[PDB]
Amino acid sequence: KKIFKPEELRQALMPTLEALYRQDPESLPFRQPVDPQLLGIPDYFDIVKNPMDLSTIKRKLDTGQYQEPWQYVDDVWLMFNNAWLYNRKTSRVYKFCSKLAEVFEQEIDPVMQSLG
Ligand SMILES: COc1cc(C(C)=O)ccc1N
Repeated sequence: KKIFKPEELRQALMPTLEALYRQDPESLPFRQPVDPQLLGIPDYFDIVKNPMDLSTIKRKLDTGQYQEPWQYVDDVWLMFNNAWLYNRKTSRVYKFCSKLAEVFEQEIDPVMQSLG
């Protein structure tokens, strides 16, 4: 069972996260946590039980919170699935989510092969 050093796991996975952040405009609604109070959407946490966003993923990747690569992958998919569950299919958020998911799959596949 391969053990992962925290800084090596971060270096391996960081380019996949940077690829998401580089999408403009598609990363913009994902760069900060959904704040239902600021946005006036009190139903949000009734639907999204486990919020996730790029800034939280980055913080976790920077602070040794992912012991194995699949935990990072799970958080990326959680972010996407939250947005695809809460938002209209033709909404900006949903369409932007789909672009990020396209980019992510391209980026994570060879990385996971090299890790393993
Ligand atoms: C309230 O609409 C939003 C929903 C979302 C997500 C990610 O679901 C993000 C930013 C918004 N402004």
